[PDB]
Parts: sequence; structure tokens; C-alpha cells
Amino acid sequence: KIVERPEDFTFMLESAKREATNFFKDDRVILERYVKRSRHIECQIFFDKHGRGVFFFERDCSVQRRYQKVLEEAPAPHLSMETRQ
Amino acid sequence: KIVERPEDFTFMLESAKREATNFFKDDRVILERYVKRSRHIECQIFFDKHGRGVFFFERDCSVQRRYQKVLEEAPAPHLSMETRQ
Repeated sequence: KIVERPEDFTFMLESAKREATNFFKDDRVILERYVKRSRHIECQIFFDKHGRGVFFFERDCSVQRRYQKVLEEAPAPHLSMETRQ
Repeated sequence: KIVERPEDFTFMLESAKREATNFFKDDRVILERYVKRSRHIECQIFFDKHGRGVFFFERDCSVQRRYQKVLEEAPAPHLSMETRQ
């Protein structure tokens, strides 16, 4: 129900119980954090066999259709240096 | 009342009317955007008299006591390059 508002106690249980109808499946319910927006990041890394390595620069794969990569950018635009670190 | 929740119509008017009590002043009320957090920024600039100039780097003055400057940092840490531009 896109219930991003905390202090919700009379609608979440009603929503779950109406979900259980016609979609009983297993009565077990799992709770997680809900994120409104999503942008994919993927840093690169490298390691020898003598205990020494160094991470490469980040990357972005926001654009993808049907789980197929389309176009990507190695420098994640709008990414603070400190974060990169 | 720190009313950051939109779709508020039965509490904002009650809050304003209870504010008017013992603090009538003028009945005119002004509405603005409310920001939860504040951090001060101040960019520098330079201009000749022959129509040509160039902005210097940003700055930060977050730390101040009783409107008195205490400690400041020219490179605003955690500031994306694009924003600087």
C-alpha cells in the first residue's frame, strides 16, 4: 500500500489481512525497509595472492530493460568524492 | 508544531487559532517552506569593469555561536563537483 508513514497501526494490519485473502500462500509475513528510489552502483576490485589489492573506480547501471544492460557510465555522475572513498 | 506532514487540514487551523490566543499581534499569517536542516554556503565572485568575471570556490560557515563566526572551511566537505559548478 506504499505505507511510508510510521506510527501506522490500524491500516498495516488491515492491509496485511486483506492481502491474505485470495493470496493466502503461507501466513508468514516478512518486514523490511522500503526504498522509494533505486539506482544501481558497482565498484571494482583487484587482489593478488600475496595479500595486496586496490579498488577501482565505481560504476552505474541504472539503465536496463528486462534485466538486460543497455547503457552505463563508469563515473557515476553526481557522486561525492568522499563517498567514492 | 513541526507540521511537516502534508494533507493536514484539521490541525493546522487549530494550531494557528491557538497561536492567535495570547499572541494576537496582527491576525495576518504567512506561509513558507519549512526546512528540517540548515547548513550555510557562500560562493565568492569577482568582476572587472569591462564585463568579465569568474566565481571563486565555495565556502562553509556552519559553525557559529550567537551569530559570531567561529571556524570555517573553504572546501565544503561532501559537496559534489557538479553542484559546485
